Amino acid sequence: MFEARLVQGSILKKVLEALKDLINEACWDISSSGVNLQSMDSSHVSLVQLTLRSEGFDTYRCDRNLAMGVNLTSMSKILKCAGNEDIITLRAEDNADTLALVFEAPNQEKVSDYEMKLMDLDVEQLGIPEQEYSCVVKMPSGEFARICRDLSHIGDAVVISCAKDGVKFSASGELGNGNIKLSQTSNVDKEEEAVTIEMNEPVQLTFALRYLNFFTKATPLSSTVTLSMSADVPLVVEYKIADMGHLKYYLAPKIED
Amino acid sequence: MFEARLVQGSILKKVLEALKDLINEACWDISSSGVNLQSMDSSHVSLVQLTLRSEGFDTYRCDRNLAMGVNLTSMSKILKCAGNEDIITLRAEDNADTLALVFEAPNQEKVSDYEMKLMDLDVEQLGIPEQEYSCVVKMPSGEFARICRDLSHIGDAVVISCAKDGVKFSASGELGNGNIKLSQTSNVDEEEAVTIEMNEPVQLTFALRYLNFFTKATPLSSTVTLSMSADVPLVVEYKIADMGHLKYYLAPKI
Amino acid sequence: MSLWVDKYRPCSLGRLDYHKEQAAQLRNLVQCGDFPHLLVYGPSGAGKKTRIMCILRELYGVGVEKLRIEHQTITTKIEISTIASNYHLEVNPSDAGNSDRVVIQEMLKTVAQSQQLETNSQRDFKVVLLTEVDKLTKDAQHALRRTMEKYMSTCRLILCCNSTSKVIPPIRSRCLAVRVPAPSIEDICHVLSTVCKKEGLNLPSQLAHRLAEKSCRNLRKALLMCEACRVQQYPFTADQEIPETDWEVYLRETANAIVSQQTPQRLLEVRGRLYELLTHCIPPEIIMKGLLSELLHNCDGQLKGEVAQMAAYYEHRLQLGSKAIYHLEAFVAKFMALYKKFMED
Amino acid sequence: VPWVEKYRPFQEEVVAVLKKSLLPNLLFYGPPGTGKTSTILAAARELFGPELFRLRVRGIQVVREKVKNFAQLTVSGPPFKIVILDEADSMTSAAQAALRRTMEKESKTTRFCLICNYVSRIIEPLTSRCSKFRFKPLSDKIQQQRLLDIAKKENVKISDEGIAYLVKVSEGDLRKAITFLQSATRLTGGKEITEKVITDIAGVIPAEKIDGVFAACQSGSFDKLEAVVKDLIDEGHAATQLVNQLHDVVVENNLSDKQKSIITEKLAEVDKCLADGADEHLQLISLCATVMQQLSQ
Amino acid sequence: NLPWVEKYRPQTLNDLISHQDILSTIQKFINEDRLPHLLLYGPPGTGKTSTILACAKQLYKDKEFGSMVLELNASDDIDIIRGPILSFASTRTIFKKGFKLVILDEADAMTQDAQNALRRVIEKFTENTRFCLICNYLSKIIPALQSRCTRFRFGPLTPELMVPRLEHVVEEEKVDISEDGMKALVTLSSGDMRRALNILQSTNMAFGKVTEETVYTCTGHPLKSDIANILDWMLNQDFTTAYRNITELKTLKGLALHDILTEIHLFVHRVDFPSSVRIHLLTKMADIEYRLSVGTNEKIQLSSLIAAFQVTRDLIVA
Amino acid sequence: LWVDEFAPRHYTELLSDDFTNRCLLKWLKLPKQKVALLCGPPGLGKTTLAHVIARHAGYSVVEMNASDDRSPEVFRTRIEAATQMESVLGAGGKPNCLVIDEID
Amino acid sequence: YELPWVEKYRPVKLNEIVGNEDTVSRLEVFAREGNVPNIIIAGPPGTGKTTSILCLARALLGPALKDAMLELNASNDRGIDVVRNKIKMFAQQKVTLPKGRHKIIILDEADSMTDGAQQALRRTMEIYSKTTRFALACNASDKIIEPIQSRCAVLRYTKLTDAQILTRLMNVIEKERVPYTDDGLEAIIFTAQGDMRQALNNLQSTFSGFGFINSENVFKVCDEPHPLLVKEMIQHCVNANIDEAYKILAHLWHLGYSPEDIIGNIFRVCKTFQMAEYLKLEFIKEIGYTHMKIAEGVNSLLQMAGLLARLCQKTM
Ligand SMILES: Nc1ncnc2c1ncn2[C@@H]1O[C@H](COP(=O)(O)OP(=O)(O)OP(=O)(O)O)[C@@H](O)[C@H]1O
Ligand SMILES: Nc1ncnc2c1ncn2[C@@H]1O[C@H](COP(=O)(O)OP(=O)(O)OP(=O)(O)O)[C@@H](O)[C@H]1O
Ligand SMILES: Nc1ncnc2c1ncn2[C@@H]1O[C@H](COP(=O)(O)OP(=O)(O)OP(=O)(O)O)[C@@H](O)[C@H]1O
Ligand SMILES: Nc1ncnc2c1ncn2[C@@H]1O[C@H](COP(=O)(O)OP(=O)(O)O)[C@@H](O)[C@H]1O
Repeated sequence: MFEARLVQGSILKKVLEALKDLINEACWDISSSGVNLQSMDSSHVSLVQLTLRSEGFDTYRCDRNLAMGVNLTSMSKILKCAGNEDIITLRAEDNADTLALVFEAPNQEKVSDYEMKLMDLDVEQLGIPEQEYSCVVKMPSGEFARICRDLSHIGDAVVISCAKDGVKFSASGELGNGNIKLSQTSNVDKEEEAVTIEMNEPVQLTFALRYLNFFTKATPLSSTVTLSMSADVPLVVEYKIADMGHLKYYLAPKIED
Repeated sequence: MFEARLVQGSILKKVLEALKDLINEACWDISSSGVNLQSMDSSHVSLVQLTLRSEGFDTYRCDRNLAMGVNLTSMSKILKCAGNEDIITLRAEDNADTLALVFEAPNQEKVSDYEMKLMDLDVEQLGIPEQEYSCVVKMPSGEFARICRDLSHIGDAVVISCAKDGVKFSASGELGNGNIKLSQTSNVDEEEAVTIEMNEPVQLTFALRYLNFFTKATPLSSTVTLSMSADVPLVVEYKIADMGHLKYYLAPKI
Repeated sequence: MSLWVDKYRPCSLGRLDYHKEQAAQLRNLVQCGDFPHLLVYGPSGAGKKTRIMCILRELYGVGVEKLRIEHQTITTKIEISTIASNYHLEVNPSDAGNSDRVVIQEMLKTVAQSQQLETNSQRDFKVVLLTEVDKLTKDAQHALRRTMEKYMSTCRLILCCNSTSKVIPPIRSRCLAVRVPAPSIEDICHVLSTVCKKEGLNLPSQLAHRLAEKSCRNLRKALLMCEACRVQQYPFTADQEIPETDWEVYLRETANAIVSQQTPQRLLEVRGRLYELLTHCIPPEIIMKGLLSELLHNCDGQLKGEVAQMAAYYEHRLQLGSKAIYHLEAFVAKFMALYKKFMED
Repeated sequence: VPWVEKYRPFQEEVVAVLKKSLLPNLLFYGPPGTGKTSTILAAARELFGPELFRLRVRGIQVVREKVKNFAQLTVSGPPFKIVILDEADSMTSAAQAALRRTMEKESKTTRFCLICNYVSRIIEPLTSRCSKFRFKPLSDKIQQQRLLDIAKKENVKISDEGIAYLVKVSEGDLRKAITFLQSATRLTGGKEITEKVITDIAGVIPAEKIDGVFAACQSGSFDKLEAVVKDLIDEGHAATQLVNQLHDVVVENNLSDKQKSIITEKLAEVDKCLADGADEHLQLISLCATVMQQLSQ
Repeated sequence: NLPWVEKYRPQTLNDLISHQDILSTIQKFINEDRLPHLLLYGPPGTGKTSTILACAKQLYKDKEFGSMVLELNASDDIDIIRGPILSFASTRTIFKKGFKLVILDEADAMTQDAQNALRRVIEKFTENTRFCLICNYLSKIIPALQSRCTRFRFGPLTPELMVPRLEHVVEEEKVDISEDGMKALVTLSSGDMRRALNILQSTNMAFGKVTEETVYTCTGHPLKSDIANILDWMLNQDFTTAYRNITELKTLKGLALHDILTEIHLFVHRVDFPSSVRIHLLTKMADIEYRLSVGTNEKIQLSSLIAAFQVTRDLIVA
Repeated sequence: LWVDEFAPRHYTELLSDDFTNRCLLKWLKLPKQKVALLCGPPGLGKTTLAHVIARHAGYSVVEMNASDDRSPEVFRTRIEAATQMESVLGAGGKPNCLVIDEID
Repeated sequence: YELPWVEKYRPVKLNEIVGNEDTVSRLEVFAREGNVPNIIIAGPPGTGKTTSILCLARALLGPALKDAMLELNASNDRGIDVVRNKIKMFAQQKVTLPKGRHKIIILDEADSMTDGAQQALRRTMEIYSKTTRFALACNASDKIIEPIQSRCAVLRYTKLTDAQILTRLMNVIEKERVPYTDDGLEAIIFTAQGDMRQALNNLQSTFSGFGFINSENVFKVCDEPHPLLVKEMIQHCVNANIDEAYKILAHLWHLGYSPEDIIGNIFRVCKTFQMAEYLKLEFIKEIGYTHMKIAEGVNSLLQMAGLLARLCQKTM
């Protein structure tokens, strides 16, 4: 009977909010080492890889490898009942008919127990590799979210061009044209608002802004976001959980016109 | 070629928010004396008068007078991309199909360049005259917005009556009637002090939807000015700090 | 309040002038519980609506005659007018066109949801009288059967049509078939004489029989023609000039024109007459029926079979097609070809 | 309460073949009162047990959405839950094709037991994707016995020949004879059920009318045909019912094989024309013209 | 358990039968990097979807398949073209090079507007994405859409090649089949493996054994003997007795006038009628089938079939 | 272009033999009809008659279309402004003339 | 990778369009004069509609095409909220163009647009006529509502004749050095059905499969019920030979052709067959009735045999 304890319950709500819009149902490949999730977009364009390591949980135990599939919308609705300070515990019996979610008040005498009916998914795994990218941009997640939201007003696709000085986001549309030049931060005592870029070569790629807007839903999880991208490879948008794991989004670039 | 720099671009954002709902489309009169905007709708019910003196900008250059056809909705959507502290710079040409407006963070490693497409629109406007308004009520803008909203909860038209004691707001409709009396202070406490000067009493009825549209200029200034007369349309004026002014004119209902 | 056709419509099942046995059966049906869904059918002028109103009168109260107009809109939006009362709703969903499915669903939904407001003193259901069910579409009829079986306990349906041919078999299964035959010639004579007596008049039997035969056993026609010939001549005569509608006269003259000459010029003249008939909004099948009835009067016995078979064939093709003039015109052309060959030889 | 469900109770072998699945999609067809839904529900109770229940079924969009929400759901743990869709016979061809698509993309974990009146199924579910099982109707004697028992316990005053006629006008099923008996005892106040009341309830044309139609056709004069068809239409008798009774009479009497052949061709095409919405009066006049041509030889 | 149609659905490219020309051509396109947009059409259950899936699986490994082959069905929902299809075709790959693949099963079910939108999408992104359209009626595909792709016609499966696959099924599964049972299974299949396997399901499950009588009773198809009896009664017995015999047989075996009429049409060309008699019979039987399709009474249509043959009786004899 | 160059400048630029422009100024002065409507063949100056009558009698003009969003709610306010408020101008130009186009 | 011959030999100038000479010359006149009006382009698919409109726009606009032209396809959103929000905003846009030039809005495949969208299009076209022009395109002109056709110079396109297709096929064969025979050209032309795109696609497909272009290879690649079999079956129907006609039809059925395909080829062959014209019209009407039955769903071998019998008895 798998059971995982999580004092910081807001993390699970934030993860499910970051996943409910891009992914409709996903298979939680829950194992002893932790919780791992992978799912293609319905249009087979974007890919998301969620990792929650068991060391990050407050109390983790998974007897065998569990591969139960859940409705991310239903799971998000249930987790909406959990407060940000509630302790969340996930339980699955020896037969994964139902996943049990237990929300406990932080210092009160309120205990919420929820069970969610699962579903069967014939989903195959994906061979995402470990790769070093010709350009890696580390910027605050709020800035990336604001840039994506702003450029979604201009056009439906964004051109991410990278140079030593900074990263340039250019969009063109019906109401005109727009580009945001984001030079590398010179010297700030806090890296939480720092724009750090390490490339090996200039790279220019075009990405659909709908999927970037979906990705930016994870901004409450991590203050800073890492955008890894090289020539002819998908953009990898990475959000670091508080040492618990990561949330990585893979987006296929648009074909240049 | 025209170029203008504005340290406080939040002023431009507020102006566009104040305008984009009253008028969707506008002509932007650029001159060496500053920046002017005046538009009347086809219904000829309300005229807005936006003035931006060149001396209020950080820098200003206008080689030759040029009029830009500007989609105010598009300009507002573009200005959403600028923060309230971004230094906003405008830039154009005489044959400009596009308007170049630049948003710069206060040296915060972020520079935004936008090329906004202009309309083919060059309608000329007449200069509204200057009347000795019967009653000039200088009241807090927030109070004016609150009164307009409250009375819009009641009826589609507002009956406003002004006397030396104060100005009275009332509305009536199929739901009921409501009254708000706003008399004047003795120069007490200064943007929150209602001040009235009046020659002869006057009563007029105005649509509340256009007053609600006018009140969207509340973030521009902490005070608002109401000036009216017997057969002279109400003028609602907001002082844009020291930049200029934004005047709304509204004809009375029959 | 004045027309003979309406001044003497019987109010209750007990005062019906014909089909008295069926009226007694209907009173027995309403007297017991679990009043079913009725499918009242019969030729126009047989009394279907009269019997339905009487059925309501012994079913609900007298206030069923307190009829008041209503209008409602549907979500597709199409506005449709209705006629309702304190106990029943009468609607012709056919006039809503192809959006008859949504309007029938909405009307029955609303009436069933509204009958629950403490309206059970007389009966535990609200009657939803549908008129011209035969003019509905197949999808509308399936929606009708679904709604019928779904709200059987709260609302009752009465279906009125002239022919159950276009009513889908599933609807015929759920309903009780109330066949209302056209009155006999004798019944029409009797009701005409009773109307004249109650009017303080006297009607010769020959004129009553002539009106009954000319009405084609349509009772509203019989009453209308009786009153028209009364206002034309207060003392009735056995050979009185009984009037008839001008569309019937025009159809008869059209058939006479078809007979009198068989040429493409006469074909085009008859086509103009066919436009005149069609645009006056008389059904194409009625045109074909009257045209054949008059054409048979001008045919030899060896020709009548072929003429009738052509009439049926071309009315069938008219039902399949969309432009009635094409098939009416083809029927007229085929008939003139046949008649010209026959009279020539 | 209708007497249909009040008394709703041979084909347990299909329940046996269903239980022997340790399963295809099912297609149960037959007359409505032959217990197809009861058979599948009994097979359900036997194959899963009382604690596990199934899905029983607006168009086709809601059907597809419901089947998706139901089949894409983890079971208690037997592998294949089913969905019924009774009254499938009334589904349109587009709805049937969409249902066939819904049977796929869900066949990995769910099954469908369609219940229908036979040939209405399109070729995709009927051929392949379904295991057909025909439910024969009760024989005439058993049906008469059941009607007699119903009449006894409902104090209905109907004769034995009345019961036989009731079965005759509703040949091949109960739930139509039973409804006709209920409607007849409601119309007559139960006091007495005769031949005429059953004839009118069933929508049957009296045999005197059919005999008059044949007499007019044999007379050889088109005026008598017009009169008899006009009277038959004026009486309100359905033209399809006249076609059925006319065909039953023609196919069994001593007419020539050529005369029977011509009259039956005409009856079939008249039935097709009436199905298409053609005028009853014109179709009947043309049919009687052909019959008169054949009889007046 | 899981149905044999899914259980025995081909996986490797060598399982497919009788389509060696089509398979060789498609594989040659794969090897030479000249794979065009494909339009596979034919009768149901002849292996078009299995063919394209095998080709896609040899193109892309299992981990790369899920991100490089978008499989959609047109019967599931114009929004498909503008949503998933447009997004997939307009973007590049994730963890591979080369073209992506869209397999639009049941492409004939799209509206004409949807097919025009699909034509525009296929035209724009022909270099990066190849489309495979699978349909039953090529006539349902607008000429503009089918001019963007190479059409491969998957014909019906001949018995001489259909038999071995069913032999493998009856060897692996514990089914006892007779020679006449196999022949009847093939005949009722008529080139449809899905139909053949479903008939084998139903027969081997309900009756336990597969034989001509068993398969015909399970499918409800009339026997050759029953059709011969019906034809004999129509051509020899008088109208009333022929009607009684055929009605009794039809109600006893639950036969459909559709199937009776379909088989009698075949016998009409088998037996040697005169040319005029054959023309009359074909016209009358086509009329009967058309009148059946609308929802008429089968009693009267059956009488009309008997009539069509009774008319020709005397004409033939003389 | 050429057509709009020769638009009716005054009441004297109208063409003779026309019963439209000679019979609507009778109703348009301030016998109690409320709304207007159009019929007859197109191109007869039905769009320009109202404008030139407004020009001659000293009235203003308004125009509307289905080119913009005619939601039922916005259809209210797009005409209310044209109807029940005066003009923010000299008192002479206060009167207004209103037009609704492309309803069918 | 090489471009498909439909795109490799796509016309880039109005001079290299082998379509309708009158409409092509009219379009060249528009390109030369400059003041093009709103135009509607209707015709069969694959005749050059979109190619002509894009070539006209390119010639008119030169380098300003990228910012002066708004091209909308069936794959774009063209609802009521586009003709009112996107089309209107582009029409209001300011583009500086030469004296006789205008912004060209190409609503390609506009027959797919709804009645409401085109009603929204109506006076958006009318008002901004001073500054923008609309170039529609469709297969069926009756799908465009009356006002749009009223305010447009409706240009009609027609199926490319056999000679035009033959000339373009010669050009492509010579530029590609493709072996061929006259029978293969006739087969390609027959399978084209008056579409240049279809003719080019069939030629390229036959070249890809077999290289050589002859009738055998063409019908192996462009598989349809063979016109010779269908032709001799039609001939048997003319001679009132039901048995031989059914032999051909049953052979086609056993080959697996659907009744829709068989009846389509029957109509195509009978359209250009050697008959008395009255008998040809009788055959066409009978084939049309049978095709109506087939499309209605009654698609069996018996229906096609009944069609054959009716054709045979048309000649008595
Ligand atoms: N050549 C073949 N070899 C083996 N099985 C086959 C073959 N062709 C078809 N099948 C069987 O057909 C069934 C599924 O048919 P499939 O989808 O592959 O073909 P199809 O002709 O594309 O079908 P449809 O168009 O009706 O979807 C499976 O049971 C599969 O085993
Ligand atoms: N009486 C008139 N005197 C002078 N010019 C006229 C007159 N009537 C019409 N015109 C001119 O004819 C031209 C076409 O008229 P316009 O386009 O306004 O037609 P309309 O009848 O208003 O249209 P519609 O009925 O289609 O709405 C315009 O230039 C207009 O000025
Ligand atoms: N007259 C022609 N001359 C040469 N090639 C032609 C001609 N007409 C059509 N084509 C061929 O057809 C292709 C497309 O034709 P067209 O202009 O109709 O485009 P389309 O987008 O397919 O049109 P639509 O979808 O509107 O039917 C061209 O690229 C060319 O290969
Ligand atoms: N017993 C009767 N006495 C007099 N008129 C009758 C009687 N029964 C029926 N009618 C007549 O029948 C006509 C109505 O029949 P019908 O055509 O079925 O319905 P609707 O009222 O819609 O016309 C009425 O005009 C009525 O006068």
